[PDB]
Amino acid sequence: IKHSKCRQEFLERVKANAAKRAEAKAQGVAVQLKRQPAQPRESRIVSTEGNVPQTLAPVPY
Amino acid sequence: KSSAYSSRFQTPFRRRREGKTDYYQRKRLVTQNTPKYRLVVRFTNKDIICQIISSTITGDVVLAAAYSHELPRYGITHGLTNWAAAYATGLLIARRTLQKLGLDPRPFKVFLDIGLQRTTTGARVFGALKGASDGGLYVPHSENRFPGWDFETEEIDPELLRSYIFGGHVSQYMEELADDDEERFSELFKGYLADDIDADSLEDIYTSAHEAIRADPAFKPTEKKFTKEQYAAESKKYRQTKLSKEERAAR
Amino acid sequence: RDLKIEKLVLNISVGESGDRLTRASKVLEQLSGQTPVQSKARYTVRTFGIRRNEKIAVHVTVRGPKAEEILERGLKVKEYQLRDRNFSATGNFGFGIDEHIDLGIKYDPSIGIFGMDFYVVMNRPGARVTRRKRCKGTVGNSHKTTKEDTVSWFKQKYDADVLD
Amino acid sequence: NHTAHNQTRKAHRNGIKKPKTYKYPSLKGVDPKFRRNHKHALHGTAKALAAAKK
Amino acid sequence: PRKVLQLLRLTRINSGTFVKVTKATLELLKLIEPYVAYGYPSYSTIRQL
RNA sequence: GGUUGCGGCCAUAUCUACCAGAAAGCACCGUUUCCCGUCCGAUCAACUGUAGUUAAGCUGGUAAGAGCCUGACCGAGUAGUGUAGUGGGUGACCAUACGCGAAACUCAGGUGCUGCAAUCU
RNA sequence: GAGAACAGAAAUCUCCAGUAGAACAAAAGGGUAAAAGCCCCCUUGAUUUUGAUUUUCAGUGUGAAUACAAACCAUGAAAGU
RNA sequence: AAGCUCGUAUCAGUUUUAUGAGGUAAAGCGAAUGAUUAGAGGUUCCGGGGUCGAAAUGACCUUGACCUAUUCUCAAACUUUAAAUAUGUAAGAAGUCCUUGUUACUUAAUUGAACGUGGACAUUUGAAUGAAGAGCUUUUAGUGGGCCAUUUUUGGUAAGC
Repeated sequence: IKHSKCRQEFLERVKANAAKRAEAKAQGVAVQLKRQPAQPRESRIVSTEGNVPQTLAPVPY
Repeated sequence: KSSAYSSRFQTPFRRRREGKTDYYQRKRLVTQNTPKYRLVVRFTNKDIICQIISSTITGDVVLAAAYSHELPRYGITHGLTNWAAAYATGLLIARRTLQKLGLDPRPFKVFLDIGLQRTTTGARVFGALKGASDGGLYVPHSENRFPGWDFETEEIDPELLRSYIFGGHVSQYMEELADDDEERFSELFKGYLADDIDADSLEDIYTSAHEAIRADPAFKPTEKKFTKEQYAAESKKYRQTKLSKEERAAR
Repeated sequence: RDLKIEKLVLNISVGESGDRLTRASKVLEQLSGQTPVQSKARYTVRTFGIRRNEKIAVHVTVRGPKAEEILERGLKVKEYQLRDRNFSATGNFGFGIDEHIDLGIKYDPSIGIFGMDFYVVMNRPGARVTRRKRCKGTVGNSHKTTKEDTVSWFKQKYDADVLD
Repeated sequence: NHTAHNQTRKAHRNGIKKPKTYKYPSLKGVDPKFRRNHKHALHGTAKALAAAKK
Repeated sequence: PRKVLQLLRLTRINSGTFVKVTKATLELLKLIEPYVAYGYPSYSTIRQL
């Protein structure tokens, strides 16, 4: 009475995993084919030469 | 009509709003992983369209097509909308779709699609059915709506049904206008008088025509006129353009 | 885009069923040349002596050139004068005549006297676009007739003025 | 009269296990026209793997 | 919260485990917030534990 | 690129108003012997593409139109809510900590896309 | 809404607008516009054999229902039902 | 309780990613529906009913058949849109691909379907975290009068209701 996406989407991830093991078999390199959750993000130098930061001064009322 | 009225109601389907397709009938035909083939026969003014159409969610696929305007290649040049040329087109697709499958392996079977034409006995629609069933397709049918079926008894006349295949109701009607009221006979049938085709020879023309159809159904295309791109240029002369906002803002 | 008469509808409304329904049914048959059709009542009002589905009244429809004789012979009873309104916004007109012997008949003491309603519908060519089954459509405003266009047409032929 | 108190804590003592989804599910309830063909389909391919490949 | 406190092996009171920070484990700490006290440890405390 | 046959998604495709459409194609229109169906050849049937037409149909363009559909540091991190305290208040209910997060509205932009077969200055 | 002898608040006929404001044996809520409404045409599948499944449930009964298989049929040009 | 077949089995009162389902809170009423309290007159525009009657030109009665030209205000049994919390499913070895065997089903067609032979794919083999082993069977005791709290609530003015 219905049809469901998630399994057909799971099938496409198996197809992409098929190609990655084929390429790494050609040129010797790790596959790293497992998925990972989101990581804590890295360090970055941020310089605001365009825009000096401004005070907010929580006045309103 | 009020504003809340037009906000409320949903439209029908586009192919339902335009009155062409009956969606109650289509659901029975399409839904019968094997492609399911269907004989679509339509009758407009001056034309016969007979197509074998499968089904796909992309929307449709046509296997073969026969048209009325290909009949002058086969020797029928006059009276293209009548019952007998509809029989000749029904023969025509049956030889055509069979050669490309190489069957000319139980039978090949097709289902008849009418459209919206009302089923009356003696209709021109089922002449396309009778042609395909004589041609070699498995088109399932019964002898109800063929011409020559008595409403009183459960019998058929094969002599009258042979006659309508070979232009019987036309060439007999040439005989009633020849002896009576030439002024009617001068107006109609004027292509017959210029080609000097008398009435008895009309049965000879259809008989040679079915021999011509079974000879070469391989459908050479018409050559064409100028190109696609030459034809695309003249069509751009008539069609207008859209208007931009800044052209419409100052307006 | 000419202004041809589509059909002529001849109607008679009788309160009772019996001989009087069947006698007037013979009148419209011999006049129009066609066997008429009868209509049954929808519901009961009891002020009129009727019940549901009683075949209360007859009518008959005529098309073509045979209808134009019946109009031209009928409208002479009205002496080439309509009244002022008589016209739809759509474009059509009707007029009711008493005393069917005015258009002449053998006297028929068995059949007797009946009052026939007339009604005319007007359309231009191209009206098959509505009435057909495949690819049904609506007629545009420039081809929809008018109340105006019936006034111009009827004043021209049959030589009448409308009135008032 | 009726209350569903303590009824969740009773069922979650032995847990809620799955019906463990065997290989080769039972063909009772599968369409009998398919079952009648699939009887003969396994019969030929056991004969064909007996004499030919050995 | 009681299932999550077992999955991080925090059985009894005043027990402690290291937890790798991902998007997945951060939501596990988000459920058990009224019961745990956590922070980012230095090289000194891990050596002493 | 324009039409035709069969469609998919089913208003960005509807609705109302005017305006245009060379070509081919659809359409209106011509007739009533046969098949057939009516009160009525108007629908439906057959016959002719011959006598006539773009007036409609349909196709396209426009309207500070109605509607619809996408966008928004728009409404608004507001409403509402999960969890927490020996927090406040006589209560009604309200603050704070860790979380999730709307809607109408407002404004901007849009007005069918497309699959197969065929035919066309 | 606009028109038609008697004819009017309501008879019959005509046309335009008309997303369901009607009708579907009955309570209420769902469902339905070339139909599941309305009017006609032919009919008995409201049949035979007994299994499988869903609802209340101990996954026992009873009632009600769903999808097939083997027979014979009804309708339709046909797919089907 | 007695144990049995085995010993990383694949499971979990949990999250994440990828998709499903829902129609309460809030929003909406110049986007349909929508009560309520009270009702003034309409003798063939009804007749639902009651007693009567040697009949049907038949009386006597009652709820009234009818709202006839009224307004404004909402809702647990009104809706276009629609959070939170809870909820279904998937994250692979029984899986993926290549080659062609079986059949009395299916197709115009060895085309499909279903199950396979032979070959390839290896420990990051297909998210996180945990696992005082996992799987399974027999057999039997007691119990089948429950109460309290926070939050969401129905009846009751309000109850240690």
